[PDB]
Amino acid sequence: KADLEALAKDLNPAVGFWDPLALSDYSFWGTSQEATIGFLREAEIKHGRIAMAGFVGYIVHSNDIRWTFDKVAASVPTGLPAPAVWDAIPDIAKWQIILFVGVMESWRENKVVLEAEGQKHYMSGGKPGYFPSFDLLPHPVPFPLFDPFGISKRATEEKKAKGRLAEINNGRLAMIGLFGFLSEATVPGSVPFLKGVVPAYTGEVMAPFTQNIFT
Amino acid sequence: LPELSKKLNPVLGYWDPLNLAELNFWGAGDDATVGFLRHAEIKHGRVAMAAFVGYCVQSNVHFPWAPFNSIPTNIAPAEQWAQLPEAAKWQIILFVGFLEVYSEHSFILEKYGQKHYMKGGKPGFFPDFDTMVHPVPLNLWDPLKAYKGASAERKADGLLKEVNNGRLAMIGIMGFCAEARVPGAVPALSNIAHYAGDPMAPFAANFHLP
Amino acid sequence: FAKELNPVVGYWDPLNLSNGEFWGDSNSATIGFLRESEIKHGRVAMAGFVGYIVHANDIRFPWDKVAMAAPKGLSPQELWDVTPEAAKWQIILTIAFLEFWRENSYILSKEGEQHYMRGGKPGYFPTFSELPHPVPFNLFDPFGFSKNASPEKKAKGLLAEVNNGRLAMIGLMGFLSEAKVPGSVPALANVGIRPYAGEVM
Ligand code: CLA
Ligand SMILES: CCCCCC(=O)OC\C(C=C=C1C(C)(C)C[C@H](OC(C)=O)C[C@@]1(C)O)=C/C=C/C(C)=C/C=C/C=C(C)/C=C/C=C(\C)C(=O)C[C@@]12O[C@]1(C)C[C@@H](O)CC2(C)C
Ligand SMILES: CC(=O)O[C@H]1CC(C)(C)C(=C=C/C(C)=C/C=C/C(C)=C/C=C/C=C(C)/C=C/C=C(\C)C(=O)C[C@@]23O[C@]2(C)C[C@@H](O)CC3(C)C)[C@](C)(O)C1
Ligand SMILES: CC(=O)O[C@H]1CC(C)(C)C(=C=C/C(C)=C/C=C/C(C)=C/C=C/C=C(C)/C=C/C=C(\C)C(=O)C[C@@]23O[C@]2(C)C[C@@H](O)CC3(C)C)[C@](C)(O)C1
Ligand code: KC2
Ligand code: KC2
Ligand code: KC2
Ligand code: KC2
Ligand SMILES: CC1=C(C#C/C(C)=C/C=C/C(C)=C/C=C/C=C(C)/C=C/C=C(C)/C=C/[C@@]23O[C@]2(C)C[C@@H](O)CC3(C)C)C(C)(C)C[C@H](O)C1
Repeated sequence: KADLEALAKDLNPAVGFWDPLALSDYSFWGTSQEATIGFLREAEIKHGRIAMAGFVGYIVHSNDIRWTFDKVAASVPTGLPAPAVWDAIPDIAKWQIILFVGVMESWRENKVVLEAEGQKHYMSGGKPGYFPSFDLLPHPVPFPLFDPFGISKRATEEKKAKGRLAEINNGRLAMIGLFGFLSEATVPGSVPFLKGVVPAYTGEVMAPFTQNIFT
Repeated sequence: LPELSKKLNPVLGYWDPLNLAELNFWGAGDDATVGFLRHAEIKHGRVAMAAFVGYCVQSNVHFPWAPFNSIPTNIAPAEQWAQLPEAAKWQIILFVGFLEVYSEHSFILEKYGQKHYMKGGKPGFFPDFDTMVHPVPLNLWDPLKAYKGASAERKADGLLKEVNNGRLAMIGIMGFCAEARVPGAVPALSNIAHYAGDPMAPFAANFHLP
Repeated sequence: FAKELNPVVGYWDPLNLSNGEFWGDSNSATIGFLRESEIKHGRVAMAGFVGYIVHANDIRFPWDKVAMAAPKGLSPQELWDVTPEAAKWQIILTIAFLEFWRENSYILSKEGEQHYMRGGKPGYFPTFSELPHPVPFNLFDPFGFSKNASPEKKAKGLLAEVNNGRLAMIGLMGFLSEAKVPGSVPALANVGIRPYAGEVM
């Protein structure tokens, strides 16, 4: 699996496998090397997906774009580019969002639902970022997360591989862009391009909830 | 040290007024007496050569960062140590304190084939650093991995030149440090520094020993 | 090698940089690195001298000149110091990308070789046929004029480039010094430092 990291040539030629901080071996929790790089791949893909979604949400929140009949539209209509309208949300709704993400990841990473689909854990010889379907405890639950309408039910393996490479690349670039936005919001630093005038969230971006919850 | 000081200097060479080469030094031996003295020969040289070159940069310019900056420059740098905060003085000594503790570890020294200096090892040999609990990019001696490809003739010439430039700089900095307080000590300089506080007292400006 | 160039002046290295081991490497790649550094310095100095000659007189581009013709026209350097931070930042980023493309040994191996640890003829900007862009033309000879040429003419041009690069390095250094201290020529304006300045710190 160490030589399976030759896919970085397909991600980008010229700059091939580039690991200065050589995390390629660096045994995590005493596990094997292939498990360590599987964790690295899954963490990279998850960070890229969340960064892309956060980028789009940043643009949305900066340009307002509220729901029509939502009664949680009591947040201020001006609003910081993003972190204040997250902060203006009541704490129970942030907790419900966080618990939703945790439930969905615990669903993604259960080995019962993974092996029933036919594909193992991402550190046990599985594709990182798979997210199996719903064989849930009694719950029909239409629409899984991935392609719920079925936009890619039929697809060649070359198209899927190219989409995976594009996903990783766009995820990296969206990590860079989203933290450029958050940097220009707090102690600007991205004076090149100025990012397009984002006010300034004086507070901490890493400070969820209005209350400290003593943790 | 052996009689190979003729290579370091003819005419003189193993001058040795105070004999010091057989005083048995904690009952360790005669070879261990030689090994301790040769290390303290060049460890004092390495500090003094860096401090005298260190002097000639401090008195003119300061690093523009923040904490050890904006204090006056037209004063004695021995006084500029006293203007440092207490946390800076502790961290400077303890950082050297790691380097002293790390370099004396005989199990680290036997990784590269050497031994502790007065058990038979080379007097001055800092370890190549690659055994720490967590890795670092840059080690201490030859950080860029530059001049370790030189032959033993350049190492032997350099080791003797390190000693001879060492002895010259230990006179250089201490005679200079004797000019700051008790003025007029060196009639060659006699146009620098002030302040009568003890340079051999790092925490005199902060607290008192009793 | 022996660097024919000026036949009366053979070698000339007080600093014995030629028989060196820069960053703990071999002598051949050291000579290659010095040759690449002097050629790049010559090229940059020639371009800077022409830019200073064109910016001493008000010869700004009359295409649109929304910000180019804005201020007035001052200290050749100040011209740079008056221009907004985005402009100089994009210029610096483009130069960084161009030199990153120059050193990329995959594209270089598709075209030539790198300056150190290879043959690598000193100064060779590769083509633009590998990045995802059908760019109109490459950096070296965009409008095709030297597509077919003699190798002897290329060697003579390389020697002329090195010699004129040294000459314009002296010329640009003299102009920059006379901007702050008049050495031997009249017709300077003022001193406008050297770094970016104007913002940040
Ligand atoms: C991934 C990061 C992220 C985070 C933390 C938030 C957080 C928040 N969003 Mg938000 N949003 C995001 C991404 C994100 N958004 C993206 C990518 C979009 C574009 C589709 C939006 C569009 C959006 C709107 C239109 C509104 C919010 C609102 C809010 C706030 C109230 C919670 C809510 O109702 O969310 C609802 C948000 C979602 C359900 C989107 C998340 C689902 C995924 C990540 C993206 C959509 C997938 C797919 C295209 C679904 C089709 C559309 C579907 C939403 C109907 C809260 C601060 C509301 C607000 O400002 O209240 C003050 C509000 O009116 N968001
Ligand atoms: C839009 C871009 C269009 C580009 C068009 C173009 O192609 O560009 C032309 C080009 C490229 C080219 C080639 C061709 C020749 C054209 C054709 C060749 O083909 C062959 C030969 O086969 C190929 C090639 C690549 O070689 C290169 C251009 C180079 C250029 C423009 C070079 C200016 C130097 C200035 C100097 C040296 C002056 C310094 C200044 C000096 C020396 C001084 O001031 C002296 C000074 O004493 C003074 C006066 C006062 C004193 O007090 C002190 C000092 C010391 C300061
Ligand atoms: C000085 C300098 O450098 O510039 C400055 C200023 C500047 C330019 C502002 C900067 C910035 C910000 C940047 C560049 C931010 C970039 C953000 C970025 C790139 C955000 C990606 C989102 C991707 C998404 C949402 C993917 C959706 C994917 C979807 C909706 C899919 O379903 C994919 C799909 O495949 C499936 C799964 C199946 C296929 O059958 C069908 C398709 C293909 C549809 C910098 C670079 O930070 C710094
Ligand atoms: C080929 C290869 O391997 O690389 C080579 C080259 C290279 C890289 C440099 C190497 C290295 C390492 C280093 C860092 C070498 C640098 C060493 C360093 C920094 C050495 C300082 C000495 C300071 C002295 C002697 C001070 C004398 C001081 C004197 C004489 C005085 O002050 C006395 C005096 O004040 C009085 C008392 C009164 C005054 O009125 C008059 C004067 C001023 C006379 C290698 C690895 O070793 C070998
Ligand atoms: C909001 C988060 C998010 C974003 C922004 C995002 C963007 C992109 C982009 C554009 C940048 C591309 C081009 C792309 C491509 C593919 N995605 Mg992503 N994707 C997100 C989430 C998921 C999830 C949850 C899954 C998934 C999948 C796939 C597969 C199928 C591969 C295969 O089945 O082999 C391909 C080709 C599934 C998976 O298997 O990933 C390995 C899976 O379930 N994606 N994806
Ligand atoms: C601030 C501190 C400092 C200064 C000012 C300084 C000045 C000079 C001068 C100039 C007069 C010379 C000529 C010189 C020469 C050599 N030095 Mg110094 N040196 C300093 C520190 C160290 C340390 C920490 C080490 C070291 C070594 C060597 C070796 C042998 C390397 C080899 O044989 O592998 C040679 C030849 C290493 C060692 O001796 O190990 C065997 C080692 O670890 N040096 N050194
Ligand atoms: C091994 C390294 C070392 C050497 C070789 C060395 C040599 C000399 C010499 C010979 C030239 C003298 C004359 C001398 C004198 C004083 N030293 Mg020493 N000293 C060393 C280490 C320390 C440390 C760690 C401290 C210290 C101090 C003092 C005080 C202040 C006492 C006071 O406050 O009453 C005085 C008078 C303390 C201080 O800085 O003030 C609190 C303190 O912490 N010293 N010291
Ligand atoms: C703005 C900067 C700049 C200036 C001011 C400048 C001026 C001159 C002059 C003076 C009038 C001459 C006489 C000259 C000569 C040659 N130049 Mg230069 N040149 C600059 C930059 C580049 C770059 C980027 C490349 C390049 C090239 C060549 C080649 C082809 C050799 C070959 O076929 O190998 C020859 C003969 C290519 C190269 O190979 O460099 C050696 C190439 O990529 N040049 N060049
Ligand atoms: C900033 C700015 C401008 C600009 C610019 C630019 C591009 C400026 C570029 C300047 C540039 C590129 C300057 C070269 C330096 C390299 C040097 C000096 C190397 C010398 C090397 C020397 C002197 C070595 C000499 C030796 O003699 C020694 C030591 C011993 C001898 O035996 C051997 C030799 C001969 C080797 C404008 C255009 C002016 C205005 C604009 O608006 C803003």
